[PDB]
Amino acid sequence: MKVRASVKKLCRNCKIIRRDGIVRVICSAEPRHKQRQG
Amino acid sequence: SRVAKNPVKLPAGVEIKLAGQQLSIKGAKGALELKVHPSVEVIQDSGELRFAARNGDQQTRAMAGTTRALVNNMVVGVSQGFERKLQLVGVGYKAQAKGQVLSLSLGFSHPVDYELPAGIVAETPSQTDILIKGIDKQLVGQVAAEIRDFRPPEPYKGKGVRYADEVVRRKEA
Amino acid sequence: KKIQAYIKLQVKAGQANPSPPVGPALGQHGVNIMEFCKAFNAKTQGQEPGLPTPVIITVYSDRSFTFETKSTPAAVLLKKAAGITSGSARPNSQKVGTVTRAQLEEIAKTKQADLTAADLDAAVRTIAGSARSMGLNVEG
Amino acid sequence: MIQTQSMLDVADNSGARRVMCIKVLGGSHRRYAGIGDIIKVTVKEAIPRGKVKKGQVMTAVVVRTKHGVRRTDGSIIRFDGNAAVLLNNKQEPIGTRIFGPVTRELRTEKFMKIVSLAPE
RNA sequence: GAUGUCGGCUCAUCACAUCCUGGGGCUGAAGCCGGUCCCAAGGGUAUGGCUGUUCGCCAUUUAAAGUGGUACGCGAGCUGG
RNA sequence: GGAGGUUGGCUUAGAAGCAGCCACCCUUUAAAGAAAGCGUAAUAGCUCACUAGUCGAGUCGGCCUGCGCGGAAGAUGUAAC
Ligand SMILES: [Mg+2]
Ligand SMILES: [Mg+2]
Ligand SMILES: [Mg+2]
Ligand SMILES: [Mg+2]
Ligand SMILES: [Mg+2]
Ligand SMILES: [Mg+2]
Ligand SMILES: [Mg+2]
Repeated sequence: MKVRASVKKLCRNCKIIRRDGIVRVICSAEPRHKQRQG
Repeated sequence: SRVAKNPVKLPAGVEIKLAGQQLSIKGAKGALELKVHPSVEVIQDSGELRFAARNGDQQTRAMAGTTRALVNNMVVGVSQGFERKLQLVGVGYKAQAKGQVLSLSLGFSHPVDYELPAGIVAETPSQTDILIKGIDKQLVGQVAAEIRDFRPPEPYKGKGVRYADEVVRRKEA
Repeated sequence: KKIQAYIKLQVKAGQANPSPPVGPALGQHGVNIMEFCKAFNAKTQGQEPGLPTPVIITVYSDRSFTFETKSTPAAVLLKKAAGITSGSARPNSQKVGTVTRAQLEEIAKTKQADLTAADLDAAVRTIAGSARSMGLNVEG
Repeated sequence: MIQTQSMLDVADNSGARRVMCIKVLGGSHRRYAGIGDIIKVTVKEAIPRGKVKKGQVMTAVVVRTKHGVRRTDGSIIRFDGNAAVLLNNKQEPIGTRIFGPVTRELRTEKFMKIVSLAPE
């Protein structure tokens, strides 16, 4: 994870999910795009 | 389009013990599957099946789509054998199934002796393969995940249990 | 299996064995360099031998590797068109004396104008699109 | 010896004559050190020529004390005088000949050297 | 028409923005080590030399020698440098 | 299928569509950017740009606007209805 206040996409593969009330970012290409809170 | 409009078209030997609230599919190759539907649904009876909500909310619009894929998975399970192909990668690794016991060699100090639940019966054609047969997706997928989480894979060697998704992480310096 | 064109391979025409023009370039492709020499022997004497020859290869797995019949190469013989060997340090803006259309005649005589073009004039227009490569414009 | 700033002599030939405890090694604050424990000494009074200079931080093991060593019985051996044996950076001794008796309670795997070199 | 001011001793209690131990994500993480960030306050959290000192600088340890609030805790409890 | 030249250049096994500065034109073709892009940073691959089938009703984005959601950690006890 990477706790922020402004999550956003980085590549073409990132989809922004709102899982259990928190705006997550999961990336299926690189693990270094995983962002937690924002 | 929406999956809630496409019908089911069940094959030959299928019983529907529908009490309105609680459906029940019986067939060959295993039987006794049943689900309790959330109440805001219309379920017709024919050679096929069609599902319909009543209150046009943001929820029953999603309830009728979820219950269509759940009924469809009960049809295939009494028609087709569910399976999960898990392979073993690494030296000194093996899997030795003894009936209802799946005992493994993972380079630990004590050997794990994983016990299977009722229903699912697993078989090993090799020392580095697992075949997990069952009747429902959620129960087969749950047992296949808990075997995997003993020794998850590695980006440096791959030395760990892995199923057939060949999109495994790799890095090497 | 390995199905996409623009597979880069520049070894000698008639001799696949000199590697450091590309080095280990077709290991992950599947088929090693030393077996392609029977295919480079099938197309010699016109594809600029001696120098290593680039060719669009179609990788199969049944001991057959066809090369597209481009008689005269337009990747290396258009270094010869301006009159140099080593190209400029940046293409089409850095110059050593650019090539014109009057010196694009000797290469364009043997284009095999159906097997890489439609007519012969568009094969002259192929090297009008192939001399824009190496520090050289196509001006006139 | 058994406390910081405890004057005690050495039982060794190449060493000094007297040393002094400055730190009891082991745990968080070990207040005391019995027979068979590692302490850290400063050299307080050397022989006019041995090997060890005066005023040098060394490391020693404790081999004799007036408080005694107690066994799994009501039977204790109790000397009169405190005594240490210097060590190197690794736990082998410096000297050659050990003076006076030792006890057999000390002998472990790393201390099979000095038990063999002493007249008990 | 009086609320006794700094450091030490004794005895403490809460906070978490965690020093140690517990659970994890990413790494320019081979292994041993680490770096960084989320979760966690249950129990722990050094003896000395020099100075009125807190602070500091040293010597030697240790799993670790945490940061703050409580009249910069505490003189109808002590000392008085 | 995913381009015809083609390793597009000095460069570097590799700089080629994926060192650096850059070329970005022209064409076999129903189709193709000498390339978006990870892939062995790099050679593949697989995509993207593209076109054929397959599928048979909606889909995609931006603007204004009502109420909400993260950003949001402290010391005796819930303790800013
Ligand atoms: Mg949860
Ligand atoms: Mg008064
Ligand atoms: Mg916390
Ligand atoms: Mg005070
Ligand atoms: Mg008094
Ligand atoms: Mg008072
Ligand atoms: Mg918090």
